[PDB]
Amino acid sequence: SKVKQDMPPVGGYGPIDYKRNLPRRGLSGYSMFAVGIGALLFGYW
Amino acid sequence: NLTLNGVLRLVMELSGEMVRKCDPHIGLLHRGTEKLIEYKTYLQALPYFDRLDYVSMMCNEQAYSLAVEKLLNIRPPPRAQWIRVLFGEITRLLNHIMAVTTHALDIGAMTPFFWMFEEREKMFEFYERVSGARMHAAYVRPGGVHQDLPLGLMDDIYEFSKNFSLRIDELEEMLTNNRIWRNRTVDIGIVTAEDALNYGFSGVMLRGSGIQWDLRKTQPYDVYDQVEFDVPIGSRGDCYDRYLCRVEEMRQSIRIISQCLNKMPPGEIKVDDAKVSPPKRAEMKTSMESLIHHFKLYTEGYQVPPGATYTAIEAPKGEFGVYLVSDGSSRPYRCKIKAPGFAHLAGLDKMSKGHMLADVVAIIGTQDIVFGEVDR
Amino acid sequence: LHHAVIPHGKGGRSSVSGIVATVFGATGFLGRYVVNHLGRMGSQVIVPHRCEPYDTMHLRPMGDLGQIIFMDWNGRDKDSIRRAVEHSSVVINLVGREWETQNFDFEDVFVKIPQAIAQVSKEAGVEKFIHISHLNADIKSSSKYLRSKAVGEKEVRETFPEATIIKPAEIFGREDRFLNYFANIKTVKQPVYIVDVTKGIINAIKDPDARGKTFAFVGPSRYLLFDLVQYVFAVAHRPFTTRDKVERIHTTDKILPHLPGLEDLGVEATPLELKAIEVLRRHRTQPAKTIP
Amino acid sequence: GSDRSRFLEGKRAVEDKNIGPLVKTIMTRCIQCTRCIRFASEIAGVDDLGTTGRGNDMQVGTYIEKMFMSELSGNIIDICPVGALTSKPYAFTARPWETRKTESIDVMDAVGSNIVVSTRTGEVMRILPRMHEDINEEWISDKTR
Amino acid sequence: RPTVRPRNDVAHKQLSAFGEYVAEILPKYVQQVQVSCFNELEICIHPDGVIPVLTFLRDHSNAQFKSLADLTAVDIPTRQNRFEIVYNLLSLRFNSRIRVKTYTDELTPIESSVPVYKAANWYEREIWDMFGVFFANHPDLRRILTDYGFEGHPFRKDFPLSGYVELRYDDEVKRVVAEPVELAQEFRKFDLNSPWEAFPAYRQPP
Amino acid sequence: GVRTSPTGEKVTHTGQVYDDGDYRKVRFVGRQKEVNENFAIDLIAEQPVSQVGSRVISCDGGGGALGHPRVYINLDKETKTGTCGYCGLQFRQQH
Amino acid sequence: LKKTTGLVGLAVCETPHERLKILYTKILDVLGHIPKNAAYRKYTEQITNEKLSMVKAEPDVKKLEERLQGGQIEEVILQAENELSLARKMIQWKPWEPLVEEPPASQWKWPI
Amino acid sequence: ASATRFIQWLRNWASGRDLQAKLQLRYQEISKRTQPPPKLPVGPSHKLSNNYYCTRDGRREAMPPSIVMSSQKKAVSPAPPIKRWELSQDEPYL
Amino acid sequence: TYKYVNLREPSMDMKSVTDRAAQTLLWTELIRGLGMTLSYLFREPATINYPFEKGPLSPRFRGEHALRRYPSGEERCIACKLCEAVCPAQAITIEAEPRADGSRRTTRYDIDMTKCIYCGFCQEACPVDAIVEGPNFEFSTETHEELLYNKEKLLNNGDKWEAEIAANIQADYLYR
Amino acid sequence: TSVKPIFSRDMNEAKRRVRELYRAWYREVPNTVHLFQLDISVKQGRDKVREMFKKNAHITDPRVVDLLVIKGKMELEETIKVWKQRTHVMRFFHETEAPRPKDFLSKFYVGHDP
Amino acid sequence: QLITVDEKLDITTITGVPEEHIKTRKARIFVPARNNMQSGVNNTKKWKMEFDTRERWENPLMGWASTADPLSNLVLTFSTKEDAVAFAEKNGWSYDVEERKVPKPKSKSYGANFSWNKRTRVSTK
Ligand SMILES: CCCCCCCCCCCCCCCCCC(=O)OC[C@H](COP(=O)(O)OCCN)OC(=O)CCCCCCCCCCCCCCCCC
Ligand SMILES: NC(=O)C1=CN([C@@H]2O[C@H](COP(=O)(O)OP(=O)(O)OC[C@H]3O[C@@H](n4cnc5c(N)ncnc54)[C@H](OP(=O)(O)O)[C@@H]3O)[C@@H](O)[C@H]2O)C=CC1
Ligand code: SF4
Ligand code: SF4
Ligand code: SF4
Ligand code: SF4
Ligand SMILES: [K+]
Ligand SMILES: [Zn+2]
Repeated sequence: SKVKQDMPPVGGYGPIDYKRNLPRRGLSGYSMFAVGIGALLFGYW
Repeated sequence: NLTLNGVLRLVMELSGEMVRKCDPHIGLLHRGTEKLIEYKTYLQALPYFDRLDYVSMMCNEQAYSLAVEKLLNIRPPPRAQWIRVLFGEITRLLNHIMAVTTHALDIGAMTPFFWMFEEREKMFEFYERVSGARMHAAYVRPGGVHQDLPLGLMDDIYEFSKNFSLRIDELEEMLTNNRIWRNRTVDIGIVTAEDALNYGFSGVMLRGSGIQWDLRKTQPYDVYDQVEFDVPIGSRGDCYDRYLCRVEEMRQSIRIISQCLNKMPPGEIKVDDAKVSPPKRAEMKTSMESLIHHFKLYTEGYQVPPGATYTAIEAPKGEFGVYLVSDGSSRPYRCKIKAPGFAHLAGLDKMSKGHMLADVVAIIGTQDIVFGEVDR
Repeated sequence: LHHAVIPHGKGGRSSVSGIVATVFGATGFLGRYVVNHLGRMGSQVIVPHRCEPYDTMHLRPMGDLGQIIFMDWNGRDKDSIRRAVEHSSVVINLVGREWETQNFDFEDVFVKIPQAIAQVSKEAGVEKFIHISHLNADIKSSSKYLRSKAVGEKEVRETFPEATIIKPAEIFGREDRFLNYFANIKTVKQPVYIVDVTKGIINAIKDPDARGKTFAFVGPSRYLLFDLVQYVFAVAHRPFTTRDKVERIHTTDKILPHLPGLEDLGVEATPLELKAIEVLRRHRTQPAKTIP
Repeated sequence: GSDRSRFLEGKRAVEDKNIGPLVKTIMTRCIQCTRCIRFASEIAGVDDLGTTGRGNDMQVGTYIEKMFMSELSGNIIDICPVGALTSKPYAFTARPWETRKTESIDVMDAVGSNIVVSTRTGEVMRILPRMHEDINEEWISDKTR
Repeated sequence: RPTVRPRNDVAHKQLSAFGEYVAEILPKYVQQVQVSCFNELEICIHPDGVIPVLTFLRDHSNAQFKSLADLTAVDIPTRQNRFEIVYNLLSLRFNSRIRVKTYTDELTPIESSVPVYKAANWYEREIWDMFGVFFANHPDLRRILTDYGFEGHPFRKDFPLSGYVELRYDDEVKRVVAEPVELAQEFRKFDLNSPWEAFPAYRQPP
Repeated sequence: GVRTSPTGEKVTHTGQVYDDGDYRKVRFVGRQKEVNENFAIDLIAEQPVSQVGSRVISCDGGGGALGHPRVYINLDKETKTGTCGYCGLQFRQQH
Repeated sequence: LKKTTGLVGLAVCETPHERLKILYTKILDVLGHIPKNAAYRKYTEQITNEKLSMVKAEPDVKKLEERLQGGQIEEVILQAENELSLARKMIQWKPWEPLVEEPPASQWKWPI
Repeated sequence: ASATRFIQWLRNWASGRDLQAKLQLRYQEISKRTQPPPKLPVGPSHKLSNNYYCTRDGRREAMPPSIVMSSQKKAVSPAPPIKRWELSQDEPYL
Repeated sequence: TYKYVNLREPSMDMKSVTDRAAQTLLWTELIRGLGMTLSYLFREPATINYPFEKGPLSPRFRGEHALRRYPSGEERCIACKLCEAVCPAQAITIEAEPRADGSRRTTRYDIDMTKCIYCGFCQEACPVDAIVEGPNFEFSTETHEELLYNKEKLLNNGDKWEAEIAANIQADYLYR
Repeated sequence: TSVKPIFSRDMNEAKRRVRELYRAWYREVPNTVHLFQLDISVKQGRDKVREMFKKNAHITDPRVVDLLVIKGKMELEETIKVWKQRTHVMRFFHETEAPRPKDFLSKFYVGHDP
Repeated sequence: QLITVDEKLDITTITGVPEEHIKTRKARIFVPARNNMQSGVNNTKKWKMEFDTRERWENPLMGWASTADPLSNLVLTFSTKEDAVAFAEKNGWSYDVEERKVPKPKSKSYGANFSWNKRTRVSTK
């Protein structure tokens, strides 16, 4: 009968990621300081 | 100067916080492997290599198999070569996970060890499925590999590979930009390019310092010349850059594994030369020649033409090689094992000059020391 | 000799000494040394024990694989004694307590139990029997400990006439209740070293002329109890218990010239001065005057 | 030789001959080299061994039932290149790679035949001749063996 | 031919040519140069040439063997000089390897190569420990692998596989003690060599 | 075919048993002597002789590649049966 | 001028051309003290002169590196220093002299 | 896979990743633990003719070392100088 | 081909300098690390409920040794000693003689399970599938002596486990 | 008969190194007995040192003497720097090895060894 | 510089071998006899050195063969008898040397199987 052994599927496997993926999150430094200082000024008031 | 006193005995001289001298005392795991190998046939000596760098089992097997195949003047069949590169890179993932996360755990960051050791457990399943052992597979042998992959294994390697880069990302989120991690590793254990060469360093200990060298590129073996991948290079030669190189090498290993899965060819898995590789069991039980050769390979073993070879691979920890001397019989005359960690640990004293006691832990971690191979 | 018990090897751990010994009381002070010397030369040792197996663990490394065998036993159960001795060529009795308990008085540990071991050993055909008595054993002693030792010493000699009876003085050593006893706080004492007593016991097993004899194991020097206790405090670097125990410590060590001693078994007695620091070093946080 | 077979047929099978209590015969293993026949006729001076039949069915033996009992008979075990003739006392007890060889002398007579004493794990397993051209050239007597 | 390792004649010639190159430049020390059929270049030198030959191979512009891959020894008792000292070097510039071999006996020191390669430090300690070869002018020659106080050099062919002493804990002295080795099962020596010659190409003239 | 000795110790299929004076049987006191009760010598004897119609038969022990190396057994003698050297099955040429 | 050599410990050279001319000239000066018919002198002069010619005949550093095939120009300078250091040692060792001693007869025979 | 929608959103937002696409735990996508039997191929020496061992015997083609000089012109290097590596175009810099 | 892991020049524009200042003072990257461990808190753990649940294994698994029989009950082992010869640890000790019925059988078959490296070479070398490494891995003992297997113990293991062993051999023999 | 020396060029120079080593060992014994808390006397420690030197008294090869001193210095370094533990120091005294018989009859009784 | 040393080469004091296993042993230097079960002569080319056989006893637990001889398995190989003798000398082992046994040349002749008047005529083939 026909040879049968472990092989990849016809057409191969789907693509595999490997590259580093660390997405960008958060606000700029300006906004972060603005929120912090705004919180301080509300607290003082 | 206050003097303090696998497993390691470090004798250190400290002036306050600074290490003034570091004298490693090893041999606590010396088991006379090289002498034992002289009383074994070439096949009988193979399992010893699983137990050297016992985190990179099939890479040690590959190094020994390549050395014997060189003296035998034979070559393994192409499918065996692709399997060997496939499991060589899976083994590099096993080592780099162990190296990075235990390096992290030793300095307080204990959580990545747990996430990544669930991945190690799934790779242990790939070893167990091809060889029946989770670690000391004795799978890669002179002539090729012991058995063909079971049906459905490659599909499961694809499934594991498809998700792994996300696990690396989670590891990087915990360490790469962490100011505490950087404080423990940046500018720690700086080694110059010329010092690294003269001290006999290899692998990431070289590339962390900018030296552009990787045996898989410069002196390729098996089918490494047929796969594409990049060599990560450091710029500062410190612990942080060697950490980044190891993380990037894991990513490139997944890149290579992807090509191995797609380019796996059909055919036999061990050299079709029954004077070297044993015949199939069905042949052994029907053919007179096959039974004779099975009988002789499993008692006397194959004779290896007299000669000597130094053979090296790019193991996960660095250049791993054997100087294998054949006297013409079926037992090796001498087997010297070149462990990359031997030279690396010999340079701990040089690397730790001007550093503090807690940095010595980081420097030992960045060298990636397993005392199975250091002591042999 | 049955083929299984012909000696072989060079007298090491993997050798075959040809001795098959049942050691009653092996989990005590003297027992741990006796079992060690038996297992050193590759003897088969049967260890009947009354205590938890956890408390016999220190004996396991003393012999090669299979050489130390453990059994349950009860001092009052003769069937459990028969199980332990019916394959042995020598039986050693080290059973004893320095105090009495609600369940076992001195007449039990030193008369009833030794007599039962001796009787069952006689019935089972055991060739050799070694029984530990005491130098100061005496039916008129003020100590109920020493009176029982005399009664039992006589019953063993009657029950198993060929028994080798050994009468040690106070034994000192790392786990003793002698030097340690003073360190934890009229009379002349002649204490003997634990290793000397052990070697005497081992050489009695081998010596055929030791059968049917009674030995007194004593140290090389005699000391006044006051001078000894003074020396203990000096060695322990320290500024210088039941009623029955106090009587024993104040009983002068008998001088029995007619009995053979350690020199009749090829054993040189170890002076206290050589070994005292070994025992007393852990107690730290001028040799004693000897009677001529 | 080559490392594989291309023989696709069925194999010959031959019945066994009883030639005494010393030499076991499994004659399907015989390769028809005729060493035993020549040794028996030339060295032992006994013409009881020969070939019967012809072609592929040619068989080595005595034709009739007969014991090959000679003071030198045990030597046909050594010269037979295959396991067709084997030592009956030695059967199944050891493999060659595991025995230790002690070169020694025979004392069963006054010829002083040179021998090898095969031992394993402290036990004597068999006796083999040791070549000494001026004594026993490479033979021993059945008593020595 | 699928099962036979292919030859590489280009590398064989290059290494042969460099072998002559080295031997022309250092005739004072080079005794033999050979290239194996799998293309490894071996320089055999007089032991006096260790420092000059290694320094030349490290520093010369057509050599630049900057990396000491390994340094080991082989014990061959039949030789007058039983110990063969083997240096395996790597040249990154020329992507090439070379092996340098010399010899010594029990009583003849070899010059330490720590001045050429700092990597040699521990390798020479290992050769001292396992083979008993003394290296002169070593910054710190002492055992590295064996237990403290260990007697003998285990990797010598005449050192027994299981050694002479074995350890155990002894309760009487309350410490680990060393005693002459006895084995419950002796190691079973196997005689595996076939009495028929395997490789005619290596037959030694009689 | 397990039997006990006069001491009551079971004899193994290899004929092993400690004799009366052997101290080594103390190892079994309070425990047991491991003995396999399925004696192969008796189990093979229970198999019937196979009647075949040729001078030579082959045996591979059954199961093809899961048995033993295939051997050919000569059945020329009517005095006894042909026995497989590997598995012990017996064969007889019919009439 | 490049920002870094890429190799830890190997600093950039501001004037590589003049540094190499000084070193190659120094090497040729030292090689003059070696006997004319020593292979080390003949070969080392040959390669040194080949590199010196390329240095004088190419003013652009990266074009020069492509011709020297020695990696970064700072690596070529270091290699020149290594050769100069070796040449001085060769004068003391005098390896051009005959073989000091023959080996024993079977010293290099393998297998035994 | 059994996490509620809210918990999936929570741990996705906390990690910054779509964790549900690449779960660490394996479910039905793995290979069945029972597979059809294989039928493995045979090597190139499985021939009935033109297959004499002396034509495919690697061990017997090994030779003793070639002796280029024994104790019985342009300069050369052991090999041509190694070529400069090229920067990756997949991702030159992390 | 190579890539640089850490060769980047931080931007010095004021917007970027302030971004790094906010990270230094507000600990933003430390907060990001907290999110990752938080996301794991709400992930399903990978733990299995041993001994009620078991880690998956393959038919090739190398566990406790056993000696097998033919379907008739005859031992498969013929005392060929190939297993003993190949054993890398010399863990196998065999003695043999003709059985009462003349069969070639062992009288001793010991495996020192504390010498064995569980490599499976013995079952590769066996020509009759007599010695196998079975699927059992839960046979830890309280004494060293209990791990010194003799033939009776190994035959009992074969009778105990044959049902599973045969099915595992059935699933993998076409790869051998 | 020309050979490469180790350190000494003749037995007179070799003997000077021996005496320096003996002096170093002799002076170190009191410290060793104290630091390692040995149960031997200083006299016993020095008697052992003298015994070890004496068994090598017959050597006439300066190279062999050189190696004996080299090994003696390494042994002293391990002791002085406390690389050895108490077990290593006490291995010179064979405290658990029962004396082997020496006369012919005693060796005849116990076994076959000469 | 080279010094002059005239004493016999002796390394017994620096090899670490215990005294009992130098002075009481007896090394045998010989060429192994051909295994008479086979015609191959390749195992008769080199000289060997083995030591005197010493006691093996049955282990009480398993019946395994125990030993206390550390040299029981030690077998060295030498190219010549002189090399083997030299190695034994410097190690202090007393030894016996057995001269190599060579099979002497035979006079073989197929035609003698059919002699007209001599006894070499064979009665069968
Ligand atoms: C109108 C004008 C009003 C005037 C007032 C205006 C004031 C507002 C502006 C001030 C804002 C300052 C913020 C103060 C917080 C402390 C900042 C700080 O100290 O950070 C620096 C410190 C070290 O940073 P480093 O990277 O090592 O470099 C600096 C040295 N070269 O970094 C660190 O401390 C790292 C800490 C390491 C420990 C990490 C573990 C904690 C991580 C999670 C913490 C979550 C926060 C907890 C919240 C409190 C809960 C109650
Ligand atoms: N040590 C000395 O100074 C001297 C001692 N002797 C005698 O030497 C022998 C041993 O001395 P030593 O070893 O110091 O005594 P220990 O008390 O140290 O050990 C006594 C042993 O007897 C066993 N034992 C006690 N009572 C019983 C019981 N009722 N049933 C069963 N077993 C029991 C104990 O077992 P468990 O652990 O289960 O309690 C223990 O193993 C004793 O007979 C003692 O009288 C004689 C002269 C001097
Ligand atoms: S010697 Fe053996 S193989 Fe040759 S003919 Fe006689 S029985 Fe057959
Ligand atoms: S060992 Fe030799 S004689 Fe016996 S079956 Fe195999 S090839 Fe035939
Ligand atoms: S598994 Fe390996 S080590 Fe264990 S008995 Fe089998 S061959 Fe020997
Ligand atoms: S188990 Fe198999 S390999 Fe081992 S002796 Fe028995 S038949 Fe031979
Ligand atoms: K034969
Ligand atoms: Zn069959």
